[PDB]
Amino acid sequence: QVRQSPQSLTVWEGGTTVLTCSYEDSTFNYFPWYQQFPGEGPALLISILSVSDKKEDGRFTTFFNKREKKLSLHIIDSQPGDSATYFCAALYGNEKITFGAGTKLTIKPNIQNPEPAVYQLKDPRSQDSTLCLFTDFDSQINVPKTMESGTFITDKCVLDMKAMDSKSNGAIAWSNQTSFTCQDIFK
Amino acid sequence: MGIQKTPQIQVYSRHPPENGKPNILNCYVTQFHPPHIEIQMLKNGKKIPKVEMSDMSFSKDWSFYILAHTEFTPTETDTYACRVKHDSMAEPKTVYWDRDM
Amino acid sequence: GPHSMRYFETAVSRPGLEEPRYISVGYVDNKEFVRFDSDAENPRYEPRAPWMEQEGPEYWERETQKAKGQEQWFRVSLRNLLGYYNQSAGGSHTLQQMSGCDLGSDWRLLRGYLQFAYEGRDYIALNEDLKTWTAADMAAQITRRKWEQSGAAEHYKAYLEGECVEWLHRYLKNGNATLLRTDSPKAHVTHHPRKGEVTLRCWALGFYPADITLTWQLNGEELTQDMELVETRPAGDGTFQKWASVVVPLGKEQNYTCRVYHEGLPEPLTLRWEP
Amino acid sequence: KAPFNFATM
Amino acid sequence: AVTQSPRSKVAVTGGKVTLSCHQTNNHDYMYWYRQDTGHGLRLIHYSYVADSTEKGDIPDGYKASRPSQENFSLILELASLSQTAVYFCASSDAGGRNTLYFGAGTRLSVLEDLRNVTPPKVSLFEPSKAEIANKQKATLVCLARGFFPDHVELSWWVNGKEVHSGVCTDPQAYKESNYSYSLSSRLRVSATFWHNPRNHFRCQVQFHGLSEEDKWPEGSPKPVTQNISAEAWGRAD
Repeated sequence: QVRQSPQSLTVWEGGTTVLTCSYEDSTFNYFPWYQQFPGEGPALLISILSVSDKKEDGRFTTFFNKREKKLSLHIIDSQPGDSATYFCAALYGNEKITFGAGTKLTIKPNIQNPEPAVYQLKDPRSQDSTLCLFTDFDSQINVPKTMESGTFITDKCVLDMKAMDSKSNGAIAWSNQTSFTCQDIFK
Repeated sequence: MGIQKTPQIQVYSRHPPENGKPNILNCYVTQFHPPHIEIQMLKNGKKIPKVEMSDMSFSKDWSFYILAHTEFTPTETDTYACRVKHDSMAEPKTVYWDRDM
Repeated sequence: GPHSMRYFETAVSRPGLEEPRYISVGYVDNKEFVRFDSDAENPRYEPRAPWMEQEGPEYWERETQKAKGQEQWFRVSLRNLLGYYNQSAGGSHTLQQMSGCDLGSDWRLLRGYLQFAYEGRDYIALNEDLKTWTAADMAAQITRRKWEQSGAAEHYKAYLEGECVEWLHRYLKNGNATLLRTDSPKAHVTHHPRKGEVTLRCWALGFYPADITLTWQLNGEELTQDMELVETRPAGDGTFQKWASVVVPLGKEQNYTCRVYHEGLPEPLTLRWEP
Repeated sequence: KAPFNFATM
Repeated sequence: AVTQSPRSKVAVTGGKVTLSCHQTNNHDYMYWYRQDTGHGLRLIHYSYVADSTEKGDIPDGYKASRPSQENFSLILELASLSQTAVYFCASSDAGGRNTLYFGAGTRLSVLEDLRNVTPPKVSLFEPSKAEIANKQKATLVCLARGFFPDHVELSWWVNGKEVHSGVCTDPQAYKESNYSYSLSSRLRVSATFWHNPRNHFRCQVQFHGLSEEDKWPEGSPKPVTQNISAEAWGRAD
């Protein structure tokens, strides 16, 4: 009854996020969106009645389209702290809420000045334990996946040292091999 | 809050009354609050068993109204009445059927 | 002329184990057209005028579900009021609501209504702006603040300007022929000695709808003194009855005339005592 | 169609 | 407020589970929803008034109890593998369109054999000298390995205070084998911050495992819910 796609979406930091939903029951007349951060419960974000076209609250706008039975949520100047699962929802009258399946949104920076590098790091509390850090690489490059038993490569993870302007893509690799150089594994 | 209203009661027949001809006796009770009310129809002071109650409704002044009715056959000998108990009144009110009203 | 829709709802708490009694009645142009009663064997909204038979089962199921939600809303609201007024546990208390719209013949909303009473006294009401509230007493100020905070008026406004209007229009189209139906009053005057004075009583019987006016006059002037009117009353068969009386001098009875005004008549009736 | 109340009293 | 207990539960198949919810909203309506891999909010059971309950959309395998206005519990008499999910309680006022106020969620994993429940080894890898000299930055990497099931929360603490700036934690645990997950995170600081020996760095992994509800025999450590940390001081080296 409430159809929400895609399952997950990435959009660039500063861009406008567009999330859409459709519904079957043309009598639905109240449409609340809920936002759910990782590790937390959903909470009401913004809502709109079918008498209105839009509702605006800060950077968030919901638009309602009765003819096409469509709702959307626009987020201007999308920023990392908007990373969350967004649920559209719908109900008629005082009937119980119906929620969509939710879209997981990730806001990432497209890094300006990449300087990729690969480093080996040691665990000092170990005899011989090391891992590989691939850091400061371009936001469009695919992180390679393991072509090998007993070696593991993580997905791109973006951090932001908010001290000043120091956003950086990173990935980690480690293994149970006793002969894995870090220059091999990331090329 | 709270504002009580005393029931206004009319007892009358559906059709013009004729001794020996079957008819319907009505007890129309209006303008009361609260809605809790007890209504009996009486023949010679004795409760009539088969009395039907309409659905209750309320007016734009919030006051309630309802109709009680029973089949009856008027006669020269028998008295008919409607008796009502409601918290607005210290005692029940009995209204006798007057065939001219 | 205008048209109207109203829903009149009552919840009455009961001191024992039972939940409150909840009743909702819908009216179009003052004619009852739907009813829900929580005490019914099968509590559901039911049609009360033949033209509501145009609605499918979805209508009745979803309206019934709406009533079940209202029932809970009234239950909680009654309990909250009990606290606000510091009332004891084992009494019975009444909360009522009137809601609806008045619509012109151009289908424009003329006025929306959303108001409540508790124990027979006005409690809170939505103002004509459909934006602000008038609260009658201390308890109602609590309610008012809660509803201001939650934005309840915006939601009521949407119902009154959207759904109320649109559904009224649908009901009037489906119900047109039935809504225009009339039964004309049958009228007569009776004579009742009272001291050289007599009561003349002008009867109007078997009429529909209930709206009617009876007047007495003498020598072309409408009377007000010595006059008695009964409230218009149901005959029980769908028609109504009324009478109006005047006290007059013995020997002058024939000088008095009764006029009966009713929409069913091609013109008003004029009658006299005719022994 | 009937009204439906929002916040309780 | 709406608060759920426990935060996480690990149960055996065929075991009994009760999830608890307590609200201070004085709300008449309470609800239990199911969420699966972060999607959906499917209503299991709800309640319109203290001391009664109503079936929701997906009641099968669950029962509910509403013993008071403030409390609503979800009961699984014979936990199945299919009931592994995250559960959210909510409250609302009676009437129409009243906002749902949710708790923070309970993650449930149902396992065939609780002997597989294992806390992580937590290892802190110190920054590369090459990164420090070439970029004047220092990335610390925390690796949690060998844990099951994947009820972990990783946090970084610098000088006794939780930090979010300069951190990226894997959003999902990496499954290494059937009963072994791994998770990584990194914290990046300036080279001068890393080179100050007054600075203290700690990676904390909150593992949710067994609880006091579980009996455990004499033989081995009980794999209970616990914090496990690895730490490093800055160094002028």
